[PDB]
Amino acid sequence: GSSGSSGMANYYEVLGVQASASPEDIKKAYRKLALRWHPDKNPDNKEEAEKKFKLVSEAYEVLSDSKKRSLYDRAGCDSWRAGGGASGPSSG
Repeated sequence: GSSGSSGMANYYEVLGVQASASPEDIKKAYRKLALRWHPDKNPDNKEEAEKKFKLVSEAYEVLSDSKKRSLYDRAGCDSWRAGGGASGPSSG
């Protein structure tokens, strides 16, 4: 028994594209990816592939969308901790 996992996986990485990528590239890439990381296509390891299948699909949407993509981007590398840049607290 053990607690669930957070993930710590970069959507862009999973798919294999850049942030400045087009909304068409990600789509075409995903589709093909799904089959590539497909469990049925991989006899040796079925489960291992399955997981990837869900990821390639999950991210595909996260980016495909404008809100999800922007939200994920604005966040940055780390998601748990946002405030991690140039220290300079100022109010007015």
